[PDB]
Amino acid sequence: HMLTNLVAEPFAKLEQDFGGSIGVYAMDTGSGATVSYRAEERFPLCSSFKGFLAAAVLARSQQQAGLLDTPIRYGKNALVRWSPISEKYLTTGMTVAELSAAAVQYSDNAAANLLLKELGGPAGLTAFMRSIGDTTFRLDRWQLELNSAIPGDARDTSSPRAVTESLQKLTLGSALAAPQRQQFVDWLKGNTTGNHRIRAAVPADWAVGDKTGTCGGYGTANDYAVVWPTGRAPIVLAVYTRAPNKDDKHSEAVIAAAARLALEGLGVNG
Ligand SMILES: *C(=O)[C@@H](NC(=O)/C(=N\OC(C)(C)C(=O)O)c1csc(N)n1)[C@@H]1N=C(C(=O)O)C(=C)CS1
Repeated sequence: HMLTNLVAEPFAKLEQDFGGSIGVYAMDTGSGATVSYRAEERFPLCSSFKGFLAAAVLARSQQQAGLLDTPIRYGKNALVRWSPISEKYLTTGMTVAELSAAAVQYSDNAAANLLLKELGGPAGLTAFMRSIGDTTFRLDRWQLELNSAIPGDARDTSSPRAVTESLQKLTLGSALAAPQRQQFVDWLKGNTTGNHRIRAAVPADWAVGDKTGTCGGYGTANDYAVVWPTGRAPIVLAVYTRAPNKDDKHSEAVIAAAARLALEGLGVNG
């Protein structure tokens, strides 16, 4: 508690203007200071599970030296809405590493479900998260079908705090071996779907990797990121939103604004 929320920030006004709930956890890995707002509430993961899926694949590759270069062939029935990379390789196959990069960097939906199969499904990914000490994360459903994200349903959710803690362990801590850690970081750094979220609060001359999520309905979208400000220790943060009513819109601008407040609360000049 000592170093949590040392400086107050107007998260409540931001979420009231948004018309929903915003969950934020941000960690200065140098000092241990944190910013925390609704940080232990559950929010839908949406596609943000895919970053952790790629990390689980990398963890497995530490024991399975051939995993990343394994070719995966798939049928047209594997292609679902928003599969921008895997649809181009339907007739050729893609490697596990390519599927991982597509899932992380284009939020390719078909690629994510193919990788989930390789890991033993939602319970297998959940097991990986338990293995790094995350007792909050839960993935419950396969990801071919357009799973609902309705309020109060704990399936396919985590908390901003657990997301941030797990992301820190995987990108900066010891949960992955060094080569795999850097590959996870590199995939996050190459993400193309987050330019209007946490990255919009981060100066262009700082390195940043992120993974986004967006669900249809209920104002539900999110982003998590590792940020390397120059000359100081990295920051790890997660911003999740939801809203009470089916037709409520999500907002990328609200995510960016919450990230700005988190950085300001940590005293990070940006
Ligand atoms: C992951 O979040 C993916 N999201 C989706 O497939 C869902 N909806 O997509 C949009 C475009 C928001 C829709 O209106 O259908 C979805 C998943 S579970 C649920 N109830 N809806 C992909 N990832 C991203 C991202 O931000 O990374 C998107 C922008 C949408 S596709």
